[PDB]
Amino acid sequence: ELEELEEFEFKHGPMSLINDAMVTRTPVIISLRNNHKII
Amino acid sequence: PRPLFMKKKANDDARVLQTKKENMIKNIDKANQVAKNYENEELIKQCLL
Amino acid sequence: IKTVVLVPQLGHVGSVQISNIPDIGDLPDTEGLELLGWIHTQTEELKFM
Amino acid sequence: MKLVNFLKKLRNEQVTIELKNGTTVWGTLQSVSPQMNAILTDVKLTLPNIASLQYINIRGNTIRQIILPDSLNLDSLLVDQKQLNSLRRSANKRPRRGL
Amino acid sequence: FNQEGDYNFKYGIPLEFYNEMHRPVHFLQFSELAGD
Amino acid sequence: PVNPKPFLKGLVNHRVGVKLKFNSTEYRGTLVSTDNYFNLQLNEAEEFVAGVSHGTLGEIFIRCNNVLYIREL
Amino acid sequence: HYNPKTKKLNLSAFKIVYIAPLKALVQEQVREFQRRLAFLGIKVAELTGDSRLSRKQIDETQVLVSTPEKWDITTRNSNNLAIVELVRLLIIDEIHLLHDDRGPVLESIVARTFWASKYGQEYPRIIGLSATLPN
Amino acid sequence: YFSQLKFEGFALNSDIVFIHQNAGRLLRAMFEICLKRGWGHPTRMLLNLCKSATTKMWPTNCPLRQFKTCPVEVIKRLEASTVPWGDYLQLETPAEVGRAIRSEKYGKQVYDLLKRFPKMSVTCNAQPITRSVMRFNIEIIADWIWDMNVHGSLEPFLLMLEDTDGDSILYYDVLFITPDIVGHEFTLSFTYELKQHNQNNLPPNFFLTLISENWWHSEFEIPVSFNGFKLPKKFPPPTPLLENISISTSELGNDDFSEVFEFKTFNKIQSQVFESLYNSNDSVFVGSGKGTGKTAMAELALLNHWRQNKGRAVYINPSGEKIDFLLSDWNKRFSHLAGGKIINKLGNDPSLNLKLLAKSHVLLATPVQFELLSRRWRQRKNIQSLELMIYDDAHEISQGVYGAVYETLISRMIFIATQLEKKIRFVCLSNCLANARDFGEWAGMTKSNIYNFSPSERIEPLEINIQSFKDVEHISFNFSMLQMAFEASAAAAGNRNSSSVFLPSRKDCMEVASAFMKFSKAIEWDMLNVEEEQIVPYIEKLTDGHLRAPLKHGVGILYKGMASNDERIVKRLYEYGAVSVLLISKDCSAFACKTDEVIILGTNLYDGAEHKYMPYTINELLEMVGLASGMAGKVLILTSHNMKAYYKKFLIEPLPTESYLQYIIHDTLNNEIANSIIQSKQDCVDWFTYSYFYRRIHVNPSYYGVRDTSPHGISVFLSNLVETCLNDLVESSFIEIDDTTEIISTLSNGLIASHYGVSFFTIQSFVSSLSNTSTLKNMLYVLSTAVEFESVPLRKGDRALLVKLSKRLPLRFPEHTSSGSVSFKVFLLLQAYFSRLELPVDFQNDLKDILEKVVPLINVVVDILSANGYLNATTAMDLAQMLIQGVWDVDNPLRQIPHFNNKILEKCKEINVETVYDIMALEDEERDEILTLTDSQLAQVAAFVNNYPNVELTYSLNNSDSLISGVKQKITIQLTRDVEPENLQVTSEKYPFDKLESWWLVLGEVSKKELYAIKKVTLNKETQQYELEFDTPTSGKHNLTIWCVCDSYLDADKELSFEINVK
RNA sequence: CUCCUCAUGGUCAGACUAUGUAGGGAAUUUUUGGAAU
Repeated sequence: ELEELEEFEFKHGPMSLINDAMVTRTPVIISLRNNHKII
Repeated sequence: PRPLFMKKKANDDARVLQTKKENMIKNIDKANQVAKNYENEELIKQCLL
Repeated sequence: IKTVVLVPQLGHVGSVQISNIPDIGDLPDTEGLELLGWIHTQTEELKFM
Repeated sequence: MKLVNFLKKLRNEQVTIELKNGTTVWGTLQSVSPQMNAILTDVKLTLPNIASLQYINIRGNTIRQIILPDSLNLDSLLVDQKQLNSLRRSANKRPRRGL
Repeated sequence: FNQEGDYNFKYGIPLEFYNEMHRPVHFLQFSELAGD
Repeated sequence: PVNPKPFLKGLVNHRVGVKLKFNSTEYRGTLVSTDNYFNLQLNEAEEFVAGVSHGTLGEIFIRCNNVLYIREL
Repeated sequence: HYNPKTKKLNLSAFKIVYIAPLKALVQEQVREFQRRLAFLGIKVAELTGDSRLSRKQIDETQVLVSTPEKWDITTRNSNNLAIVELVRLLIIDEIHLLHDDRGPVLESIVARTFWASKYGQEYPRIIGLSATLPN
Repeated sequence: YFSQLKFEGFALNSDIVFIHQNAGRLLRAMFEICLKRGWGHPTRMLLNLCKSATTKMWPTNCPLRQFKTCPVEVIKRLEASTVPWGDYLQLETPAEVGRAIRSEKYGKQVYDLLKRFPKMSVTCNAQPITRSVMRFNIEIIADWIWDMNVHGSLEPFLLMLEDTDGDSILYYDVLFITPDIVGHEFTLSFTYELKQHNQNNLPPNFFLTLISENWWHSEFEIPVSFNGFKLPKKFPPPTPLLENISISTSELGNDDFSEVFEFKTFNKIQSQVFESLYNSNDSVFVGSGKGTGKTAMAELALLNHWRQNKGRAVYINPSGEKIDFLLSDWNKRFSHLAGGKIINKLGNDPSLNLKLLAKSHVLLATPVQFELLSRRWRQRKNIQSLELMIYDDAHEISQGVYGAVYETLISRMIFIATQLEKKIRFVCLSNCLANARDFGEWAGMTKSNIYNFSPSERIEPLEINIQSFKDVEHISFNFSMLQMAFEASAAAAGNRNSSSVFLPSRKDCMEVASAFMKFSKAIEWDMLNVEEEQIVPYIEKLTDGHLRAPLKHGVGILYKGMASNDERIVKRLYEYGAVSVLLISKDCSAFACKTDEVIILGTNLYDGAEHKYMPYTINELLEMVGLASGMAGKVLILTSHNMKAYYKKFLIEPLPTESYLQYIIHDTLNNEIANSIIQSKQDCVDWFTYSYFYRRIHVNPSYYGVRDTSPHGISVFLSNLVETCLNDLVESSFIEIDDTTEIISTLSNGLIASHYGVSFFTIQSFVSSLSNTSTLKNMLYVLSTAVEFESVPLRKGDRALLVKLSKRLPLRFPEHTSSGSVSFKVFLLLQAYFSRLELPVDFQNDLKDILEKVVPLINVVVDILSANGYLNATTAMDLAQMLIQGVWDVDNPLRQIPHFNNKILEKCKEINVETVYDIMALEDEERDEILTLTDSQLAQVAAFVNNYPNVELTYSLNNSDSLISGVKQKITIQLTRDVEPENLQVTSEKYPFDKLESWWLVLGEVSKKELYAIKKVTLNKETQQYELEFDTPTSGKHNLTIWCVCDSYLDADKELSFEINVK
């Protein structure tokens, strides 16, 4: 049950952006702490 | 050519095996220890007997 | 003679030590198998035991 | 699941690790700890003029990123832990089939 | 060996009077011949 | 007690802005969701650096650890 | 199989075989090939005998150094024929071995290379290397 | 070397190095040689030696040595302890193991490693197929726990079948135990032909021994029991083929029937049967052959039936795809010549196929469908009146559980004939069968009426060439098979003949297609026997995304699930000769493309459920050899050595037919009790007198495990079986048994289970899992776990792709069940039905199969909860709606209307519509604005809107003032519909099969989660009244909320809440 | 690979040690960064 709740919270949370990224194979841009960006 | 049939005609041990097995193993274990212990003798054997 | 039953034994020349009568009821293909006897080997030609 | 396991798969792989301090590392991963502590051999290392080192152990938190070979099969390496979890998790009418 | 003692039984193929299973002492003595 | 988690839950579905510790970046957008570890998801996001509009980013994820504070706008 | 401009090595295209009669000489050769070929990023590993390479590592590897016997037995087996086709470069060291009774294995390998693969039918480059000999 | 002796003097050590490198080689060779020879004494000892060369140790050194982690002191102690290995393996308690190994330390480690040592509980049940051939069903369980380090990739285990002495080997096979198989109950089957003397007099048992090629002292030998196994009689030869051609279309009475067959003179086999067939009305066993038209003989039988003014006809074939083809051919020609006759095919609905059973003169259905419909003969009096039946392909009663279903249907019909004194003409069409005459005998037939022929009787002489290859048992095909297939294809293509190859999957077809193209490009023949510019105009469509490139070079692709147009183009190319080669997947054997030659590549197809490849049914191979006829019929079969003797015999010689009822007896007897024909156990035995099973258990009792062969023995064994059945049913609450001969009554569980036809085990699983307060996810899981899904195939890709697909799906499978099991696949394909994913064409077929099963199952799920009186049956109803339609309840009501997608839904949000009922009030101009699409789709939408009623829910209660607790309170609910239906057809795109609409009336109280009353109604009229007789709740104020919930359409939920004060 | 937790088998009067289809190694004292310039 606990595993289920974790996966679900991940799905409807802010994590949904990176989940949506993996499923759609869409590009995302990441601002990093090195002042470098990764698209 | 086939006759009719009638319905009226039809109308711990494992633990003991594991146990006796454990006693067999343990007894052979004590015996094996005795063999290890067994692993001049004429006069001493004469003194014992 | 359908079923030979080989048993725990320690043999010598002309003599042998053998365990008890086996309890084989547990196995399949035993529906009232009676105890017929036993069999043994030797080298001497006798008309008696 | 855990990407650190994916790193555990990476033994005997030639990689270039950029680090949070800016340091560049080039070497063959001998192992990575689950901490993501990476032990490597035959390493050329450039601090922000290269130093050649037999063995280098890096603390995982210092690792910024690790650049992997393009030849690597990510499809195959990514799917493991789910299969391992499935393996950990794991009547008359049997033969739908006949004669 | 116990002359009066209980044993479980099964169907199978019996071994040779001198067969590897019946002669375990010989292997420890065989490797013990060179020792260690 | 009114906890940060309930205040944030009530703040969901509202226009917000978040000032990071660096203050090099502020993000103003609708607050879509926040997780138990307090990572932030915003939509239609706009970036204000040095108090001026840098650009319109859109659907954005903010690492919890960078957040200095969030305020409602 | 490897572009001059693009420095990515094409791994899956070419395959190489080096037939060295003895295990020890195979070993020595392999270290030599590693030393000289290290810059392209090539795996040079031994296919023969005490080498004990499996079904996979052959696929992974590019350059092979084998003894005649084990190479014969590898190419004799029907399932691997893809690998045999992939090998472009067949190097035979000490072709003078034909005099001795192991040499029969080499000539059998040679015959298999020409005659046995006609369905793909692209003949690999064959390089004999030997002590100086008549005929 | 075996004993690990390094040496000082190194001359010996050099020699022993040589022995080290080549020893396991030589020994392993000797072992393989002896295994080929079939010698028992050497092979086991040699296998031990090989193991000793591999792992470097003796048998008397314990197998714990080959563990890397097991310590030295422990192994010394065990070597010196003089104890049998089996005892240590049997020890479980870890502390007890430490005490047994007399060191307290490391004991837990040792026990862990024991459970990492191979341990097998192995069973085997042998059984004769016929007197010469003997089939062994092996149950191999693997109890050990896996490790990738110690065990490696997989575990090869050699399975030896050897004689009672251990002298010679009968049969052998290597089997791979993978990580997936350990712990599952794993069945393995094989056949063995006997000797002449061993045939005459047979031994007490054969020894079945399993040995690990790696692990030491595995040695699991279970006796294969022969005790009173009595073999049947010598196979009787089939009725002879006399020389007469003279029967033709001129002989039949009315000349309107002569324009049918598009030929004049009949065949040699059909001419023999024609006299008993077309002239008389008696019960005919027409029998054999695939090529000789059984279709034609069935047609003649149908004509004979019509000729007498009879009119009801039942044509039963198990293959649902060929049923449809046969319907397409029959309706355009047969129907119009008699001039009125209605030819129809039955659908999934019991209600719809009933209305078809009335409307239609001739019905075409699968055994499962028509057995489910005919289960109530007493209640449906239309089925009591059916005069003529054609049982087509009766040889498939041998096939699994479905064959047992099909003999249940046959037995039921014969029981109806005897009970009702009805004259029912059974025409049994089947393949060549050795046991055929007995089969006809049980059907109410005479030796003169029976016609059985040999396979060699056919008119197109056909060479069956079977070729056996090595190491193929664990694979679909290997490269030598592929080459030989290509060579055969080249022979056919160089000749004027056309050839086809069959393959396990679409994936396998693609692999073989690319391979063939590579083979062709080098050789002269890549030829399509047509220009390269002609082919592109036919393939313009390019559906089946890869069908283009293979077909362009002269090899076509054929598999189920394809775009139909594209398939048809392929077939046309074959007939016209454009494509000389066609690669057909197994499931498409029903699509019969007549060939000049046929190749069969691989006899092994993978199913996940079995967790290993399994060879094809000889039935499949028969349907696979019917396609090819010449100049000379040519059939290439690429097979293993183990399967060679099985196919080479049962293809040339007839198929011995058997009965699998013994598996389905629980469900069958449940059905009988529900129909209340069997009042008592005596009644059931008398009912089992009609079984093809009964006849079979008499002629071959050894196959069914009844040791006594005699009238008394039969009776006793049978009564034992039925008694066991009854205990399972009473324990599972299907029935109840009480002494006063004896009285048996039926409960609510058995009612629904038997009515819908769901199997006993599935019902028991539903009972065990389903309780109150259950969720929709749990209900869906319960639905997924069933025996009906055994017929859904998987090869390795479906399962891996299921893992990859699980990211995109609304639900997540319960953690405590197994992923590989077909249940998980059913779960995810239902998820992919609710969310419309773009599925691979492989998965589309599996989805279709699932959908064909689910509607009865989901009905059972909702009704069983009603029977247990839980108000959560609402959620089950919603799930059923979702299954009929294909959309979620919360996601969107708009998507329910046929052919809606995101963009079009947005226009609905643009006009601010929420429910579907607002679409009914809309007018044409707005609809045109919303949907710009094709005309068929618009039409289906219109039909949806029309037959989806706006129905109103009203109630009228007898007495509101007088309300008594615990009394049966009747309510009259008035229901009224918008439009009176012309027909009840349900319209859905993603649910291909046809459905008739129905409704559920629901009464219950929300807080207590108690459902007080429910009833199902089919509303044909526009306005009706329905009376719920329902017991009242306890005293006080009680909320009562009535739902009107459709079985098909979502967002139809009409509710009225009312509260009564009970005294 | 390592540490912890848990389980465990043992030993000692909670600790130690082997093994584990175990859980884990992002919210203040260490490994999911207050760093960046």
